[PDB]
Amino acid sequence: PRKLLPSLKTKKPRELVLVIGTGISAAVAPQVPALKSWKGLIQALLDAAIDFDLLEDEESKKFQKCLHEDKNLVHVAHDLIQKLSPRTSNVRSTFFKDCLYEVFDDLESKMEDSGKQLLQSVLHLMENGALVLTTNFDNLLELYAADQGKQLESLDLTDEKKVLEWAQEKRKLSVLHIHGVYTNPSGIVLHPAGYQNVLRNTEVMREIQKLYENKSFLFLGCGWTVDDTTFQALFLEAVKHKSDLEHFMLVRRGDVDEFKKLRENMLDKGIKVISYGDDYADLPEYFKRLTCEISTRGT
Amino acid sequence: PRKLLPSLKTKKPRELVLVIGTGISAAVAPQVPALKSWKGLIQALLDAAIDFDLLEDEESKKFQKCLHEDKNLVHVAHDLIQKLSPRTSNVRSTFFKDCLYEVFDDLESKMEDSGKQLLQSVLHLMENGALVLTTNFDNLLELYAADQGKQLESLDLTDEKKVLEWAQEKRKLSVLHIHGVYTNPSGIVLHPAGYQNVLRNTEVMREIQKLYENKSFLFLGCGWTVDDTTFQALFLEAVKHKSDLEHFMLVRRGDVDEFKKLRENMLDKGIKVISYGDDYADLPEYFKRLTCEISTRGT
Amino acid sequence: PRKLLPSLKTKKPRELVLVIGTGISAAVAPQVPALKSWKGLIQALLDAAIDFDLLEDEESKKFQKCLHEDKNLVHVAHDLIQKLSPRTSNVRSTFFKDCLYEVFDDLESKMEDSGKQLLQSVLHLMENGALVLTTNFDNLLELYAADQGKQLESLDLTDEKKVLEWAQEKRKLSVLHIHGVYTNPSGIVLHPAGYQNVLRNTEVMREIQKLYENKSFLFLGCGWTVDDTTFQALFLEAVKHKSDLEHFMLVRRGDVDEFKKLRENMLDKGIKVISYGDDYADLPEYFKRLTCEISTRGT
Amino acid sequence: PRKLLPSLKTKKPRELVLVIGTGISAAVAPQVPALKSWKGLIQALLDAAIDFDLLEDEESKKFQKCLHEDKNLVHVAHDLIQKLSPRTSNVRSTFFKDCLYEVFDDLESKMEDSGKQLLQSVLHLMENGALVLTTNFDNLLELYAADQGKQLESLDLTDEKKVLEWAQEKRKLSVLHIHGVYTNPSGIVLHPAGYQNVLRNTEVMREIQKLYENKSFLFLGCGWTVDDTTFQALFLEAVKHKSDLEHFMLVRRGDVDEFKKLRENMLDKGIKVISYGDDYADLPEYFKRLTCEISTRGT
Amino acid sequence: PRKLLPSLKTKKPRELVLVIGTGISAAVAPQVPALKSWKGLIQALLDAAIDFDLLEDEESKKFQKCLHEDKNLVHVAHDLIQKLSPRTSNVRSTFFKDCLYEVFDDLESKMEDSGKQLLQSVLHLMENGALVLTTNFDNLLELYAADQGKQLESLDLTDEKKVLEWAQEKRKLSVLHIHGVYTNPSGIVLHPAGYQNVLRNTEVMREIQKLYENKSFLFLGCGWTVDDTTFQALFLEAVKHKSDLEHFMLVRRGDVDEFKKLRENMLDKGIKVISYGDDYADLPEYFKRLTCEISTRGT
Repeated sequence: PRKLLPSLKTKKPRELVLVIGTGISAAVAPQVPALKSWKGLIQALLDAAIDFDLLEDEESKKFQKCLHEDKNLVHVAHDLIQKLSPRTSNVRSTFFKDCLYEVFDDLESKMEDSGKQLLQSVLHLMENGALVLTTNFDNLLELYAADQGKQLESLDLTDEKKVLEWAQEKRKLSVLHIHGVYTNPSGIVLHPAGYQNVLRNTEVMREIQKLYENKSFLFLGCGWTVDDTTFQALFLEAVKHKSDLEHFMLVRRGDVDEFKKLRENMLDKGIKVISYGDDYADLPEYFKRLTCEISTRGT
Repeated sequence: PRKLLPSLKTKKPRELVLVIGTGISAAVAPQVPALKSWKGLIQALLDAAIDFDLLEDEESKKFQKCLHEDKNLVHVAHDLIQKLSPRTSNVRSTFFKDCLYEVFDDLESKMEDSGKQLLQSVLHLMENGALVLTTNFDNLLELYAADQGKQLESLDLTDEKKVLEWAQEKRKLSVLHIHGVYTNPSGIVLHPAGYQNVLRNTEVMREIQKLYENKSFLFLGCGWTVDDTTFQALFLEAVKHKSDLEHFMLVRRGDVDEFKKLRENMLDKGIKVISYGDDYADLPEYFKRLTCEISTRGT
Repeated sequence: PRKLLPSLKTKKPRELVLVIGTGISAAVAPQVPALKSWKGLIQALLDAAIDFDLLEDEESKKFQKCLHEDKNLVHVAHDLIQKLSPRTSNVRSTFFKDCLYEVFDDLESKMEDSGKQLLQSVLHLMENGALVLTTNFDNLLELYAADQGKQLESLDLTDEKKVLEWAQEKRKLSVLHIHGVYTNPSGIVLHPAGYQNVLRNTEVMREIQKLYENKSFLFLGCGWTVDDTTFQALFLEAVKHKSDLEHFMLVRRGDVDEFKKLRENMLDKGIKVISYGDDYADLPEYFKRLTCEISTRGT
Repeated sequence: PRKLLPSLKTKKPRELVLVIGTGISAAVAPQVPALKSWKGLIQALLDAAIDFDLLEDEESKKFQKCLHEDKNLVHVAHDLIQKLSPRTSNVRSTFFKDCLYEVFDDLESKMEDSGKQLLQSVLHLMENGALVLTTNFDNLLELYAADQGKQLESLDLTDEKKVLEWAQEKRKLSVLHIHGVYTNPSGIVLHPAGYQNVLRNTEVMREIQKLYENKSFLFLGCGWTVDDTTFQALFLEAVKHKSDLEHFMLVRRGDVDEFKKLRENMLDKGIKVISYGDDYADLPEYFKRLTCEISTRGT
Repeated sequence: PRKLLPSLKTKKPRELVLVIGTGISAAVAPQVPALKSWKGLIQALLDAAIDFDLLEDEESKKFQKCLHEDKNLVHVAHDLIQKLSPRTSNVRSTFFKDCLYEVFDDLESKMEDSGKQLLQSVLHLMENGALVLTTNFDNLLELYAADQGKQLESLDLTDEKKVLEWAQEKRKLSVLHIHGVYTNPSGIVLHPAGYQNVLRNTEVMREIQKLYENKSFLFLGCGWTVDDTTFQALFLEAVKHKSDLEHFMLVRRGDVDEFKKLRENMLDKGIKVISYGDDYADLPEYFKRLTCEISTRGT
């Protein structure tokens, strides 16, 4: 039932950037164990590796214990890729690409109108000439933009040249991935070395400063999605000025204390917070009236 | 059924001062109880900040009790401000500013002509040399100043040099606010600290002594607000031979006992109390009689 | 019961190549000395030839002891093309044919419909413009197409004009016995004279090379599908040439270390693999799932 | 092991032509020596039990030594017959006819029942549309076919019309004698003039030469047949298509040279050699099976 | 004894006409002057006439000498007949019939057992419908019918209505004694008057000519019946078919050179010759076996 916070309502779309997270996948296909949990992603890819015969039943017991070894799942996942598969410079090496193509298909069938109303709002924000960044293996945004009649161009960390062009504010039609993409598993980075090899283009950290001070971001995700390791590293090594940052997260009006705690946590982080609702299909209408009223005020 | 007083009409406008409260805002935009009186603004903040989830339940109970209580408006304001403000003030901070922006919400949306005829009348006194001072966040004259082209700006707290030049009659057009500048919400000057913040520039009060002794003052839309502690301190600092002066007042009531007691306190201030304007038209017609001539061809 | 491979699922019918190994025709007739093994084929040919009074024991039983060597026998059988028939080749002689026509018997009667599922799948793929190669003398596919009411043509690597039309997808009416079909024994290409024949008609060599580079093959039967002598010679040179290409072969789970090392060697050549325990019944089931995918990609 | 070879088996009844050589008449009716060879035929001139063989006992011993000499016996038997019956020139007689008829009458108790199985086969194919022809001096087939119920007509090289009307496939229920037959004594020729009768009838030569290139000719008991000067005059003469005829001989095979020798010369003429196991009884077993296959393929 | 010589044995009773000189009686009884050859019948007729004292000395010398000299008997016998059988009213006599009664006396004792076998076989053929004609005026076959228990009707050309029924087969078991008969003196002739007596009924003449062209004729011991001008004039001198005529004669191998010489003479005349025996009994041994063939083929 909720309403425009004037700070946003007064901000112009020209100011804005957004982050994409789990809530879109949770609208589309929340039954999929992996899309709710990265230890569920380990289970799913372990099932596929067993179906492939990459590693034995005794290894399957060790990897089941790895499901129980929660936290730093980003690192555990890098290790599991490398345990299963080499990072070769040559050959379209098989089983791993197939394994992710199997996980990538048959999400598009699931797409709810709840997703379509987020997506239409999002597409208008994109059309306003913004920048967008994603945690998501899921790419529903790119495909559905084509159902809405439009191209979408998707970008990845190892395409560091396009990371730079996104940060330079140049690319319209644009989304950046931190993690998986349908293009090539080789794009993936998950151990800290892969991430920091991109960050070692240190001028990009100075463009992260420019954006993070100057513009206003809005985030979709678990909220812990800003707390995930490379998000912490990339943003916090770029900006020490917790005072001078300029940007928001979206949060669920479930338990009152979850959003209070998160609001204070983000305040302590140097980050801004807004709340909507518990339900995973209450967000779209809230987001729609919010979005068109911002873009029509920007007009 | 209403009349002018000869001593007011016989002064030259350079001789006159005016003091303004909520009834003029009710002439510009009667639409909200907040515009009729400050108590409605408490209900507006309560509604808005609950709708945000920026008021929690015990905070809401305090402000519900403020609506029961009606303390001195200084203490109402301080009570309201202090719980309304969530903060850790190293970061630039936000939420109370949005609450003001939604509670005010850009009153071009609520305009009416009867109030703007009052503004044009008072402003013409200022053209032939009159001065004006006022309580609230109601920048409404400044809306009409942008319509009428007599260049004007809103002053409170921080610019005592400019206040001195205007009180020193070096410039005719400026607007003086007294509660504190709304763009400093946690700061708001409705506290005992406001008495000492005026004392920082007793030289501004020295010109206000000169004005209050020499000039004749007209009081509009005011009430017990001018018997609240900040106005008591201002008046004691302005003159102590307090009864002797000539000043005029127009007011309405809840019951006649208010007007008996108010007329005694007004006369102790030097002020003569009159009643009309159950609806606006009495004041425009009183101003039509006071203007002498609309054609400007006889005199 | 077991997972399709996405990378294989991707391609159009027109895009794909299919090869019918000796294990596959042995699934078309799981009772047949002509198909059980090459050692069995030679043994049965010789023993059947003496059963018709065509030959004498001295050479035959001495070479039978040589069969215990299990090796060189493919070319020793071509040396037997000298030995076995009394020889003239311009006059329409019979004895070599008499053996191979005693061998090409029972035909359809041995087929399970389960094998016919695979053959029907092939027939619908060939209807969509696909292309079929086989290691086998035996036109059981063409006879099955006539059982389901329509012509297929039987074709040889000594009928190079029709091989070129077949290879360009034009002669989809025809099925290419790589070693030649039983019907005309002099035609046969398991003989090194047939390997030379692929060079003698350069268009055959070109079409093999062209098709490897341009398009993806799916290979079926046994390790011996790849390993048998003409396949080893022609097709392993094509993967001595290199472009990191993608191709497919079907295997049973078996000895997993041999399977792994084979899979590695195949990957090093440029081939991708599918592997399951307990042999036959899953191959028709899985192949039919793949067939409807390819069929829907055609339509 | 008495299995059936393919290339012969391919044919339906009308496609085939059957040559009944001297040994089959002997095999069909062995109760008198006279059938059993050309030495038997000449011996029959001596088997005469009446005074009017026109020779001396010393001339009889000379011609007995001609049987020891392996002489020009086809012509020498004619010369002997001309010396046995010099009536005047071409005038009528009884004595040759009396000898012949007394030898040749009463055939059906002189038969084998296994020989009646062979003749059953002959008749069965002939009614199913064959061509049947003989050298031999005996209507054995016609009399046995009358015992079966069939009113068979006997033909020879006197009425060239009847030879050709057999050749047209028209004379169902008829049998054709080339060297001649007893019931028509003045039609018999062992000398060249009988061969000259068909060489003169170029239309019969054209039928035999048509049957030679395209049709299949098969020969039974035929150790001499294909090497008869009469056969070479009747058959080969104009046409050299020997490389591409489709013709067949059966003989008992027990030494390797028997097939090798026979094959080489037969392939020079254009004919295909076939084994049977151990004795002549195997040949009616093979040929009766082949006959019911020819019938069932035809009808 | 003689083996069978089929060509004569073929003939049915109604296909048979038997030619009867004395020679049947010669073979039956070679010891009697009346029987040896037709000159012996005329000698016995002359002997009977001389015992009756009927004839002149110079006529008797003429007859005896002419019968020994092998002259043409027709005129010798006719002269004896007309001398004995004068033809007026008062100068008339029977004597030639009375001489026939003396000549053919006691023949049933005179017969050999071979001769009785011959006559039994002839009578058996006559009862089975065989046709018979005789130059003898005799009762000899009518006497052997009496031996057997049978009787026969005796005719000459001038008994023209009964001879027409004989000739038209209506009187089988009647016998025509061409030259006259023991029942009738006026008929008896061997002459152009005999050709007239054949003509005397033209239907009888036409039947007689028809027999020799159409039927088969058999001659036995015809040591003059070959030369009868009556038999010559129609059969030898007015039938053209001599090459083709299916006629038969039995002659005795008393010398093989007599048989060669007689074969030459008779086949030149138009008469076809068959050879038998050392002595006359060999003809009855064949003739009974032959008679059984004739009757069984006639049945």
